[PDB]
Amino acid sequence: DIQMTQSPSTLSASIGDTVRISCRASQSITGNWVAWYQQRPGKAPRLLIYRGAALLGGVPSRFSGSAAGTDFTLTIGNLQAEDFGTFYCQQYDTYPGTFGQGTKVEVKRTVAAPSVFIFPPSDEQLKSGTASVVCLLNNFYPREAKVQWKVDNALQSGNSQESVTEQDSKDSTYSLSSTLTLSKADYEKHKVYACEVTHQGLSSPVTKSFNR
Amino acid sequence: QIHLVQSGTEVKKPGSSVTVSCKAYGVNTFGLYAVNWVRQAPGQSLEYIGQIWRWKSSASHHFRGRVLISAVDLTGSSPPISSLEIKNLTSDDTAVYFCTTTSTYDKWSGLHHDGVMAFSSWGQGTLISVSAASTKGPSVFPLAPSSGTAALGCLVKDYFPEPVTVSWNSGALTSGVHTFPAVLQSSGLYSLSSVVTVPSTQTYICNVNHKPSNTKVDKKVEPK
Amino acid sequence: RAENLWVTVYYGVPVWKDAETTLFCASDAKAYETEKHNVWATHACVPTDPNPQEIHLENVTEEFNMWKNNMVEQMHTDIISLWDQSLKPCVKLTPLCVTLQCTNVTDMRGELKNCSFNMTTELRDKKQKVYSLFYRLDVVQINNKEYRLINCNTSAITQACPKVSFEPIPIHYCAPAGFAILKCKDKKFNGTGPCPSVSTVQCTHGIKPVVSTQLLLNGSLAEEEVMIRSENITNNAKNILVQFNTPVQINCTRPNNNTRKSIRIGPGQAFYATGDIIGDIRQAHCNVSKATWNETLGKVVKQLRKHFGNNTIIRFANSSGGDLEVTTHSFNCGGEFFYCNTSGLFNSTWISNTSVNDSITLPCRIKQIINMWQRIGQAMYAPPIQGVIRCVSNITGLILTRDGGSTNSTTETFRPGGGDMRDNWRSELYKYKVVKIEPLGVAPTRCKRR
Amino acid sequence: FLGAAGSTMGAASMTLTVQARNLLKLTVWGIKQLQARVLAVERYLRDQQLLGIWGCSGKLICCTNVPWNSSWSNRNLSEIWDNMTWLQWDKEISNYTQIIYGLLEESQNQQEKNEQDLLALD
Amino acid sequence: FLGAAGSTMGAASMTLTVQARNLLKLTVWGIKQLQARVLAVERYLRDQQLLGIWGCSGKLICCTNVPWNSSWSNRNLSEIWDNMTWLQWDKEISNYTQIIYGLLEESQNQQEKNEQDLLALD
Ligand SMILES: *[C@@H]1O[C@H](CO)[C@@H](O[C@@H]2O[C@H](CO)[C@@H](O[C@@H]3O[C@H](CO[C@H]4O[C@H](CO[C@H]5O[C@H](CO)[C@@H](O)[C@H](O)[C@@H]5O[C@H]5O[C@H](CO)[C@@H](O)[C@H](O)[C@@H]5O)[C@@H](O)[C@H](O[C@H]5O[C@H](CO)[C@@H](O)[C@H](O)[C@@H]5O[C@H]5O[C@H](CO)[C@@H](O)[C@H](O)[C@@H]5O)[C@@H]4O)[C@@H](O)[C@H](O[C@H]4O[C@H](CO)[C@@H](O)[C@H](O)[C@@H]4O[C@H]4O[C@H](CO)[C@@H](O)[C@H](O)[C@@H]4O[C@H]4O[C@H](CO)[C@@H](O)[C@H](O)[C@@H]4O)[C@@H]3O)[C@H](O)[C@H]2NC(C)=O)[C@H](O)[C@H]1NC(C)=O
Ligand SMILES: *[C@@H]1O[C@H](CO)[C@@H](O[C@@H]2O[C@H](CO)[C@@H](O[C@@H]3O[C@H](CO[C@H]4O[C@H](CO[C@H]5O[C@H](CO)[C@@H](O)[C@H](O)[C@@H]5O)[C@@H](O)[C@H](O[C@H]5O[C@H](CO)[C@@H](O)[C@H](O)[C@@H]5O)[C@@H]4O)[C@@H](O)[C@H](O[C@H]4O[C@H](CO)[C@@H](O)[C@H](O)[C@@H]4O[C@H]4O[C@H](CO)[C@@H](O)[C@H](O)[C@@H]4O[C@H]4O[C@H](CO)[C@@H](O)[C@H](O)[C@@H]4O)[C@@H]3O)[C@H](O)[C@H]2NC(C)=O)[C@H](O)[C@H]1NC(C)=O
Ligand SMILES: *[C@@H]1O[C@H](CO)[C@@H](O[C@@H]2O[C@H](CO)[C@@H](O[C@@H]3O[C@H](CO[C@H]4O[C@H](CO[C@H]5O[C@H](CO)[C@@H](O)[C@H](O)[C@@H]5O)[C@@H](O)[C@H](O[C@H]5O[C@H](CO)[C@@H](O)[C@H](O)[C@@H]5O[C@H]5O[C@H](CO)[C@@H](O)[C@H](O)[C@@H]5O)[C@@H]4O)[C@@H](O)[C@H](O[C@H]4O[C@H](CO)[C@@H](O)[C@H](O)[C@@H]4O)[C@@H]3O)[C@H](O)[C@H]2NC(C)=O)[C@H](O)[C@H]1NC(C)=O
Ligand SMILES: *[C@@H]1O[C@H](CO)[C@@H](O[C@@H]2O[C@H](CO)[C@@H](O[C@@H]3O[C@H](CO[C@H]4O[C@H](CO)[C@@H](O)[C@H](O)[C@@H]4O)[C@@H](O)[C@H](O[C@H]4O[C@H](CO)[C@@H](O)[C@H](O)[C@@H]4O[C@H]4O[C@H](CO)[C@@H](O)[C@H](O)[C@@H]4O[C@H]4O[C@H](CO)[C@@H](O)[C@H](O)[C@@H]4O)[C@@H]3O)[C@H](O)[C@H]2NC(C)=O)[C@H](O)[C@H]1NC(C)=O
Ligand SMILES: *[C@@H]1O[C@H](CO)[C@@H](O[C@@H]2O[C@H](CO)[C@@H](O[C@@H]3O[C@H](CO)[C@@H](O)[C@H](O[C@H]4O[C@H](CO)[C@@H](O)[C@H](O)[C@@H]4O[C@H]4O[C@H](CO)[C@@H](O)[C@H](O)[C@@H]4O)[C@@H]3O)[C@H](O)[C@H]2NC(C)=O)[C@H](O)[C@H]1NC(C)=O
Ligand SMILES: *[C@@H]1O[C@H](CO)[C@@H](O[C@@H]2O[C@H](CO)[C@@H](O[C@@H]3O[C@H](CO)[C@@H](O)[C@H](O)[C@@H]3O)[C@H](O)[C@H]2NC(C)=O)[C@H](O)[C@H]1NC(C)=O
Ligand SMILES: *[C@@H]1O[C@H](CO)[C@@H](O[C@@H]2O[C@H](CO)[C@@H](O)[C@H](O)[C@H]2NC(C)=O)[C@H](O)[C@H]1NC(C)=O
Ligand SMILES: *[C@@H]1O[C@H](CO)[C@@H](O[C@@H]2O[C@H](CO)[C@@H](O)[C@H](O)[C@H]2NC(C)=O)[C@H](O)[C@H]1NC(C)=O
Ligand SMILES: *[C@@H]1O[C@H](CO)[C@@H](O)[C@H](O)[C@H]1NC(C)=O
Ligand SMILES: *[C@@H]1O[C@H](CO)[C@@H](O)[C@H](O)[C@H]1NC(C)=O
Ligand SMILES: *[C@@H]1O[C@H](CO)[C@@H](O)[C@H](O)[C@H]1NC(C)=O
Ligand SMILES: *[C@@H]1O[C@H](CO)[C@@H](O)[C@H](O)[C@H]1NC(C)=O
Ligand SMILES: *[C@@H]1O[C@H](CO)[C@@H](O)[C@H](O)[C@H]1NC(C)=O
Repeated sequence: DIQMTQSPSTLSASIGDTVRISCRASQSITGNWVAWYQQRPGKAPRLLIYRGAALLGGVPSRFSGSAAGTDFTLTIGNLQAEDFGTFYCQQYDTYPGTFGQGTKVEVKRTVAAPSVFIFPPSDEQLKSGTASVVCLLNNFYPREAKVQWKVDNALQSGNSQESVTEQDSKDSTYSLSSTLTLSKADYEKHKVYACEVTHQGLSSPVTKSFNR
Repeated sequence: QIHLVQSGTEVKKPGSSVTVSCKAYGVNTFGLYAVNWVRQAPGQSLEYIGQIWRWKSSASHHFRGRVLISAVDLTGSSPPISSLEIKNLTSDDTAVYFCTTTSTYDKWSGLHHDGVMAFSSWGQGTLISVSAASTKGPSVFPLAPSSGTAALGCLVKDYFPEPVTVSWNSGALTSGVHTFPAVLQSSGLYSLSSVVTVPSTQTYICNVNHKPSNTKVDKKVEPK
Repeated sequence: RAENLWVTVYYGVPVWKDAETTLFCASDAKAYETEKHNVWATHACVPTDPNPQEIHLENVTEEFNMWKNNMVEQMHTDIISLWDQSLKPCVKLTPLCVTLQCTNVTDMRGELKNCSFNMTTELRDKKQKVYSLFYRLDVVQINNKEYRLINCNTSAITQACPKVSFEPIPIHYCAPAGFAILKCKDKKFNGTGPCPSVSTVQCTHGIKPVVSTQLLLNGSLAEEEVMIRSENITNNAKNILVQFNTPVQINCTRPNNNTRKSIRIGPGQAFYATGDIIGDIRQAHCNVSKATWNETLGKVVKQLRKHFGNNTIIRFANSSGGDLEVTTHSFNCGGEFFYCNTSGLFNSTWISNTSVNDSITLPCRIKQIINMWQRIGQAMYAPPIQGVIRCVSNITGLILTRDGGSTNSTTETFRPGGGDMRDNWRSELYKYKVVKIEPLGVAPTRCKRR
Repeated sequence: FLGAAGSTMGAASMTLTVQARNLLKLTVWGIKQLQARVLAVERYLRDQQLLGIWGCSGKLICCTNVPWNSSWSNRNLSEIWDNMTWLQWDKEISNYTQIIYGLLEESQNQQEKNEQDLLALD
Repeated sequence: FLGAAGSTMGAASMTLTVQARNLLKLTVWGIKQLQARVLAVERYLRDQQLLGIWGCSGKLICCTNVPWNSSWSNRNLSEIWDNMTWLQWDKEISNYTQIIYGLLEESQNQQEKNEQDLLALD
């Protein structure tokens, strides 16, 4: 039973760049039985290269494979917009076939700082017995960011959920949400709620709060 | 050319049995074409389930005997169809299932390797969500802007099953809108949000359509 | 340094790849004693090995496609190329385009025309006033009744030599050295998919190049159940080839007892004109026994329901329309070319297992001047035959088409196909394909060298 | 005659020998029964020239001084002859086949015969 | 491929291997693309038969028991391989070429194989 390891799990690359995604198998594969797949978000994965160097008919010449022993690598020159997505490596060498971790190829662009907005709980929600505070992160680069919740200058673990948009089609940016779910009783016992965000764009610490 | 059309979205509860079908268009027969069933866990990688090749059904040691892959050839009324059945459904089976096929006629082709092979043609995919939860209507709350510039949006909470379609001004407002993907709450209910960026009167609205619960409910947004 | 093995060359390892080569024929070395001045193919044609070899390959599974088979294309071009080589040495009929003054023969609406015309003799001085007898299908009027040869406006024409015969003789296809021919030994095979039991042969079995439409004549019988074959089944644009279990007795005769004029259009050349008809005044007819055709139909109509569903209505009907080669049953018997009306056989309507006298007949038309395979520039004149021609053949299969009108979920109707003659060769060639042997191989072993 | 094609490579070495071998004035069809057998003798000599220029110089089986690379079908010896078949074998080596061919003609009979000439002087 | 033809015989021994090797239904031009390649295989086998009947029995380089006569290009060994070229070499031997050929087939493989048969008895 083979185990496929990909590196990296995700990477930032620009247009025109030559992208190299490697992969390593738990054992040595000879006869070079290895496949590389491309998957655009929300779409079914498409077959690109089989047997490690053999490109499928209809695929552009910009894609190139390399296969030696335990170490495998796929080389993509002149990166273009349609090439961005998640790629997978697969071995059909032995029963059964096993895939790789997957590699998310992500658009590179100037680092953009988010514009933080905080939304206090709605009135009708308060009558339900629960209160949810929503912290918003608008268009920003890169995707990696931290949002912490301080209530009256004290950190909170649990009851917190965040959501992330896919990289924008044009802006090539991300958008992030944060959901804090608490009850009505515990909500009345505290005064000030704060949203602390730290990201590569800010180059300074930011906090958004409301006095209700 | 080659087209693989699978069944619709199946939402079934644990312990039950689910059957998905793959209608294979453009394929002359399953004699020259091997059929493989592959699943993809959400946010995770791809996993090989089983196959039917030379009219012989087979599956991985994970699923041995628990998974049944049957197929009938090209008929006079419809293209070749394959079917996958999974009994004793669990919560870990929630992966998206794919119907795949590969050309086996070329004996010296690199596509196949004695039963274990690559997958040339991919289907539309079929999502199977396994949960004991019962269908419920979404709760909609407005998010009012306090005050740089301004941002306003609507909050959709506690709905089931997915999906729900959220619009703005009935599709009149398409720009600056970012709809965040549904998050699975600890209660087994889904919650998402749709926010719009505004400068500076227009008096926007939210359009929410949940087809499983048949609730087309619409909520407005007022600044406090 | 680091151990252990070393590469070693093995010659004659069992490795082959699917490929295409140039195949020759084989006549069984008896066809040569049949003589009659180069019957059909066989002249220098290779004598078949008295003991053909068939080697069964155990523990082997090979995938076959009969529609992608290359042996069919060579044979199709062979019969065509064979046909021209037969007409080259023969007598060309070029100055037969003379005006034809014709009249109605002494019943059944005057199918035969008695035609008077002017002709060139051995000498180039005086013409020749002579009459001949042509079928209505061989002539066309131009504006008493004046006619002309039907092929003259389209193309040229040449007469087939009376010495040679069109009699189909068994022909074995073989492969040269370094190649091999695979044979599928399963009883039930539709021509596509994997084959469990495969054997190899130097030569294919005895194959009689019988050219026919709407009916496979003198072919090979299937095993057990009757077979249903189609390139693309759900597609109504693709013909459906059928293989029979039991052979169907068919009789086609020429109920006209004729004579040969053998007029002299010298120097050295002699044309064979059709003289007066002495005998039954009748149109050519084809016989099929009502009991035998029905039984096959009942067994065949059940096989279509392995695809079109357990229960459905299958109706049969005669040809839709087109060229005469398509709309009728075309073949050669005794040297003459018959075109039969199969409309009487295909008139039926079937229930789930059943359908709602001692004999049956089929009106046949005779045409001496023919262009088959859509050939332009060359028209062949079939020479007249002395006496009454009688022939008995096996009906081993059909060429069928499905209607496009649907109403797919309601009922389906099937009609006799035609056109492509490759399907006729695909009928006998479905179990064979050509591969080239790759003998050279390398394997690791300890022997090294001194 | 090909009988072991389905069998293992180990059993296939016994029947190896059987695989080695199985008017004319016409204007036409004479080229059809000719063109087939002429490329046959051309294809025949094509294999034999390779056999001579390599370390064989003889038919059936012959050995060489070319060491088997691990990167080429890294395997167990019993996993090759005893557990595997030729059609299945030629499948994996398909990539290294052209590489191996070079080692026989270049690394051996070019470098071996010259090596031999130098060893034949003394 | 002929690259050392201008170079000395000594340097020309390294590239020796490269020199070894580099519808059809038409009534006419089919004989033009045929007659050329048929005499080619006839010319090919013409050289190979000589190679077998001599003391070679193998391609590329092979040696013999025929002693080199002084009367045949009396020379210095370094004056041959190091200082001289093949086109220039075959020029002088042109007279003795037919003589040498006789010594290989007659004096050797006729008298050698018989000598061998007598040495193989004991
Ligand atoms: C040309 O020609 C050719 C030749 O000639 C041809 O071919 C063909 O084809 C056909 C098609 O069409 C075919 O048939 C088919 O087959 C298939 C397969 O079968 C197989 O398999 C199966 C399954 O398997 C599995 O299971 C078992 C149990 O038993 C086991 O054992 C095995 O092993 C497997 O398993 C595996 O896996 C697992 C997981 O998954 C693991 O764990 C393990 O380990 C492993 O790996 C089976 O069952 C079978 O068996 C059977 O059969 C046989 C015979 O055949 C036998 O021997 C046996 O014993 C049995 O038997 C029984 O059954 C039968 C049935 O029929 C009967 O008959 C008897 O009697 C008894 O009872 C085998 O093995 C199959 O699948 C198919 O089936 C289908 O179809 C039918 C009609 O026909 C029906 O009825 C059925 O039902 C089915 O259907 C299905 O599907 C569809 C589609 O998909 C759908 O639509 C429907 O609905 C259905 O579904 C259903 O069911 C299911 C279940 O199944 C479920 O799920 C669902 O939900 C529903 O309910 C068929 O049959 C044949 O075979 C062939 N042949 C040869 C020779 O090969 C062709 O076709 C031609 N072409 C043209 C064009 O013509
Ligand atoms: C041998 O013979 C057999 C038969 O004798 C031949 O079989 C034929 O094969 C052809 C294939 O070449 C088939 O045509 C294709 O049909 C598929 C499937 O259509 C069916 O199913 C669709 C969806 O069904 C599902 O959803 C519904 C709704 O929930 C559900 O109720 C249902 O149960 C099922 O779950 C239906 O939409 C579709 O109906 C439509 O079409 C009918 C046929 O014309 C028509 O009667 C209806 O009224 C209706 O209009 C039908 O039921 C089609 O998907 C496929 O369409 C592709 O090809 C056409 C060209 O023909 C092209 O114009 C399309 O754009 C489409 O191409 C898309 O898919 C490609 C593959 O993924 C992709 O590469 C393209 O780029 C394109 O995708 C783009 O657009 C989409 C959005 O449109 C976007 O998301 C993508 O990202 C991308 O941008 C063909 O029409 C024949 O049906 C079939 N014959 C029969 C009788 O069925 C066989 O070919 C022969 N083979 C040989 C070798 O001889
Ligand atoms: C180890 O060894 C293996 C040995 O297999 C190596 O694998 C081979 O590696 C090569 C390295 O590049 C590959 O070359 C490239 O192949 C691409 C795809 O080739 C295959 O797919 C074709 C597409 O098929 C699809 O589309 C058709 C048409 O719609 C559909 O019908 C199909 O169903 C598919 O959907 C397919 O057509 C090919 O088959 C044809 O070619 C092969 C030879 O390559 C023949 O064996 C086949 O019989 C067939 O030829 C027939 O059919 C065609 C029409 O299809 C006729 O024109 C012919 O005359 C003949 O009748 C393949 O199976 C190519 O697209 C690609 O070309 C592009 O890229 C190169 C640069 O890389 C450019 O130079 C080109 O100009 C073009 O842009 C390239 O040739 C082999 O495909 C691959 N597999 C093989 C040989 O089977 C492996 O690499 C080795 N490992 C290492 C490390 O080296
Ligand atoms: C599918 O396969 C089937 C079966 O294989 C094919 O059917 C074959 O059809 C062939 C004809 O096309 C037929 O060949 C016939 O063989 C008969 C038997 O020959 C044997 O017996 C005689 C003794 O009678 C031996 O001497 C001989 O050596 C053989 O051993 C012959 O009798 C046939 O000759 C007669 O028929 C043909 C046309 O069918 C005429 O051209 C021929 O001239 C003969 O006709 C004259 O003779 C009969 C009486 O025998 C008279 O009734 C008739 O009117 C003719 O008489 C006049 O004409 C002659 C000159 O022509 C003149 O001398 C006389 O005085 C009169 O004026 C013919 O040779 C095959 O045998 C038959 N197969 C089998 C197994 O029987 C079928 O065609 C195939 N399908 C296709 C599409 O090809
Ligand atoms: C296509 O043509 C072929 C060939 O003509 C047809 O196939 C032939 O079909 C006929 C009838 O179906 C068949 O003739 C019978 O053959 C029997 C042997 O198989 C004969 O024994 C029998 O002869 C008797 O009947 C004749 C007519 O009644 C008598 O004239 C004859 O003398 C026989 O009578 C004797 O026997 C009885 C006892 O039974 C005795 O009391 C009498 O004293 C006397 O001794 C028939 O002739 C042929 O055998 C068939 N030929 C072949 C090769 O199979 C086919 O049917 C045609 N198809 C179509 C669609 O028309
Ligand atoms: C069409 O095919 C059917 C069969 O599906 C034929 O039916 C056959 O009819 C004959 C009678 O003409 C049956 O013979 C009868 O046999 C029984 C039993 O021995 C006997 O009692 C009767 O007196 C009579 O002899 C025959 O059995 C029957 N076929 C089957 C399979 O039962 C029919 O004849 C065919 N069409 C034509 C042209 O008749
Ligand atoms: C076809 O027509 C020709 C005449 O063009 C017929 O031949 C004549 O037959 C009569 C008999 O009634 C003779 O008296 C004449 O001398 C014949 N003339 C010629 C030129 O031959 C012929 O009989 C007709 N067809 C047949 C033979 O029935
Ligand atoms: C072939 O057979 C059919 C069926 O008998 C013939 O159809 C007849 O056509 C004529 C007109 O030519 C009609 O008057 C008859 O009523 C039709 N018969 C039936 C039963 O409907 C057909 O003519 C025959 N031959 C050709 C060449 O069409
Ligand atoms: C038969 O061949 C297959 C594949 O060539 C092989 O897996 C199997 O072991 C063989 N059987 C025997 C008994 O050697
Ligand atoms: C067809 O018949 C089979 C048994 O003969 C039966 O299992 C199947 O359900 C039938 N299909 C129908 C009636 O659609
Ligand atoms: C190699 O073959 C031996 C047979 O003696 C077997 O015991 C061993 O497990 C094999 N090892 C591998 C890595 O194939
Ligand atoms: C022979 O060659 C040697 C090279 O060592 C040279 O010194 C000598 O002069 C040469 N003699 C003749 C006669 O060529
Ligand atoms: C080049 O060739 C000539 C004649 O073939 C020869 O005299 C000369 O020495 C050669 N040059 C070198 C550098 O060997």
